Amino acid sequence: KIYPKLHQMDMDKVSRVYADLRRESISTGSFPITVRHLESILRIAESFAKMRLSEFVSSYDLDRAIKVVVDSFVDAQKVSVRRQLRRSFAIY
Amino acid sequence: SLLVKKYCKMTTEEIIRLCNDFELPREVAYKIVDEYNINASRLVCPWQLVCGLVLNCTFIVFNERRRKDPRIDHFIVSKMCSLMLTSKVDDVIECVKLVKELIIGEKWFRDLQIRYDDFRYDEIIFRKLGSMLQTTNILVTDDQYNIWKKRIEMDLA
Amino acid sequence: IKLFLSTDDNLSQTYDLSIISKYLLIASYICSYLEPRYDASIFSRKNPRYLQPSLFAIERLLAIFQAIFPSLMKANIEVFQNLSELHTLKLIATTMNKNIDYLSPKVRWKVNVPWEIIKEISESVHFNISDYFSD
Amino acid sequence: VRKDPITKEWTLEGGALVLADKGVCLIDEFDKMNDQDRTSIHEAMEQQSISISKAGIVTTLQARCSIIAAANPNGGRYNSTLPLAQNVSLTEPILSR
Repeated sequence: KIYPKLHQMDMDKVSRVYADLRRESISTGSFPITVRHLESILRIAESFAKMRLSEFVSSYDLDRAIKVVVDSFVDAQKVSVRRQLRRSFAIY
Repeated sequence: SLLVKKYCKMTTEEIIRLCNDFELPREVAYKIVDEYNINASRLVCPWQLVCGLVLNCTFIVFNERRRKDPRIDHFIVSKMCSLMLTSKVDDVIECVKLVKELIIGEKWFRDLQIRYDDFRYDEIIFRKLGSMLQTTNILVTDDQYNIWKKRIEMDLA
Repeated sequence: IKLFLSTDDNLSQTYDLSIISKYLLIASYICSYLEPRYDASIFSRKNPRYLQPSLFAIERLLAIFQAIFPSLMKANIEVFQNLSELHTLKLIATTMNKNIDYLSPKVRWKVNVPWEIIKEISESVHFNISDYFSD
Repeated sequence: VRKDPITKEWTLEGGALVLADKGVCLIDEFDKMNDQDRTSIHEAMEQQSISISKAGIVTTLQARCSIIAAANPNGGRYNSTLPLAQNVSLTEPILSR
């Protein structure tokens, strides 16, 4: 039944957070941070909305999505991970 | 309020608009462009650093009138308080003070100070060499304090 | 009984040394297994646990230090201060003589602390070390 | 798509990705499969479908279905904090997929 959507409000601020990730990743050297890595965020937030049955994304759900994606990325990386725990921490 | 509306790009065209409405000359305009290029890689919140650096450059590119006429000092913060759509003066003075501290040691600032010959060497020879008779920046320098005093006085009286 | 079962012939210390000293020591321990072949890999900006430690060289210690110090610090007066403190405590002694070490001639430095005090210093400083050793 | 030997008739048979459409395809032991499977799956993931233009047939099956994958790092476990890519024999394209 549910097919949630989004509002304009945070999508450019989450693109802002995406650019911040891009700077934390260029500080990491090589990295696969592409359009896929961003689109994943909303693709997860909409699932979270379905969980909540909202038909439109919510704040806390989008924060959950960004947390999951960013730390799933964090795990993939090298020793920098500890530095990364602070480096890309600006989100949390 | 535009200042509180962070997380916005000020591209080459946008930043050159932000520095052309106030008509800044060639060297300072291109340095604004390049320093926003740099500051994009190292921003935390864009609008604050942007307004701080532009106001701190404008306040010395035209000292031959600011020091000469205290009213244009209020005029600039009034025309950008409205251009940035700010709340009051307090936030803009926070901006200017802090950012000016954050740009007081950058080589571009020394170059802007030395190049135009308007008015630094006396401070570098007492900070690097380390005299006990340099100013500790807990006060405000008599020149900027003269600016503030005179401007707030002619605006009040 | 409470005595018959222990020698008690001893008359892991929380060493007085400080944070910068803790990190100095914990980094100077990193090439008791990590030859300079790998450090620039596992530490870049982008078992010999048993055997006697190999020899460091200065400015490698400073390298790994500046790496794993939690751009934050570049001053090096307290750093070398505590380095000399260490060398007076004979925790990182020099294979070479006792007087010319403080020049930069051929001179090697090596840790003289066993691994348990290393565990202690790591846990107390909350930095983890099990990573950099991999086999 | 094949020809059946007994009846000499062209058929085309839905694959796991096809048999799972509008659902979840669950695969495991990736690093324990041939690279050609890897290539075909990479193709399928990118187009989320399976086109086909083969001997006597032409169409485009749709394979929206998600993929869950249980892997196993090369050799044994996680070596160290070493990068995930180096830690697995899977290609960067399929990793980004």
